[PDB]
Amino acid sequence: MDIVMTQSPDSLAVSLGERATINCKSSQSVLYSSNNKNYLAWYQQKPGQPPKLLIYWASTRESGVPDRFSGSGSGTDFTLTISSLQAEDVAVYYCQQYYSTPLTFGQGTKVEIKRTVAAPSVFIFPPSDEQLKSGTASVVCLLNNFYPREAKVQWKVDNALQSGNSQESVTEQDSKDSTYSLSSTLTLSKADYEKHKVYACEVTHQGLSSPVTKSFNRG
Amino acid sequence: VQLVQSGAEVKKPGSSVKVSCKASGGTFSSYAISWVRQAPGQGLEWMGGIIPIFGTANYAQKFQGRVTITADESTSTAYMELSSLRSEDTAVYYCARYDGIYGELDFWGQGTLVTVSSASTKGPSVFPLAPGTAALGCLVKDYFPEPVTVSWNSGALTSGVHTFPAVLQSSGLYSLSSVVTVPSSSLGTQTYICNVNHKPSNTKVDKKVEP
Repeated sequence: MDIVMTQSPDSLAVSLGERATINCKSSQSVLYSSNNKNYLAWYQQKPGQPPKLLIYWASTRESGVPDRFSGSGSGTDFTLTISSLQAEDVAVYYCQQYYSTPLTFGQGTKVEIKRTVAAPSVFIFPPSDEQLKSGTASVVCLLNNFYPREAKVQWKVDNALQSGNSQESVTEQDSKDSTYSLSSTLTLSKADYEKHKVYACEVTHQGLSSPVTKSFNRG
Repeated sequence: VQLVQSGAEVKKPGSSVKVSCKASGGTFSSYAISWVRQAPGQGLEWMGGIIPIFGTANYAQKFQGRVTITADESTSTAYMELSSLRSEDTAVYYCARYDGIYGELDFWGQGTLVTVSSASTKGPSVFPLAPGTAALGCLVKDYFPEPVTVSWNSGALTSGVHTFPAVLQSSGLYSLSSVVTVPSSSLGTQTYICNVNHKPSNTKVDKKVEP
């Protein structure tokens, strides 16, 4: 008899300025007879941050929340609408009932922007002299502000393709230009690093006409 | 109204963790405090809530027998204790304010990352990533547990900054990069300093990144 909250869809992506619609269904009614209020809230959550309250009583906007955010519904069926999706609106959105304990949340709905293709700017970074003291070398490749998220990094050392000795991660969608960024690190022993000359990061992305290589010569 | 939580920490499996939540202003008045957790990449899960004016706490069934929620009105501080920790308890723990008769959560703490692991705490090393647009950054390497925070020029530099998710290396230690793109013409005049904090080890580093 815990109230289960189910959101639909799980993920959406629309173009800048298009409407975004997030639905939430409760397994029991959250409409309270004695005051005719729905005990239902909506939250926005961005990476690294706590959730932020947008809507309560199903349709009351929290103070400070932009007009483009609107809550609707009664009983068991609710909807958060963003009338004109802005770049800064990319986030995960959650519904919550507080009709009864335990307080329960929907699973979250990820909201992203669809935009034109953008090629990355690419940068390569040699290991620092201070790190080399440790006996390990990290070579870093940065792909700055690209769209869509799909990208491939290939490391080459003296034109030899590297495998198994790199790791990468990718940022969440940028709140201003709706791009992604990616960092890749190649890890070698100092010995291996000192044995070779040409360190290259080869980047494939659909915004580029052909793969772009950034490189340096050790020393 | 601001809720300030205690710092991230690693805890051994089988141990107990205590997380605090301090309410500014000097009171949580007639209001209540919820604890809500979020496992990595997962949704929000209510652990329980306390209403200091009634002196009562309710827990979610899943945590009954392991969770303890308390609140000291005199210090405006609420506490969450979780015992017999297991890998699955690795999560960000949030406190949030609500009204006992309602339950929307209007003010939230910043979250506390509790990592359940046998591995020891280790501070990071911070290395420069040296540079019409230039890129520069800092590599924050070989630390445990998560998280680290990074700002640039004491928070004065925010445009063009990308701080990446950490990766877990084969050593069992984390490594993270933070970068920023700037005008190449600024390299002779401005000093670029990454400010790195790792609370679990009480490490604070300001690293200047030179061309």
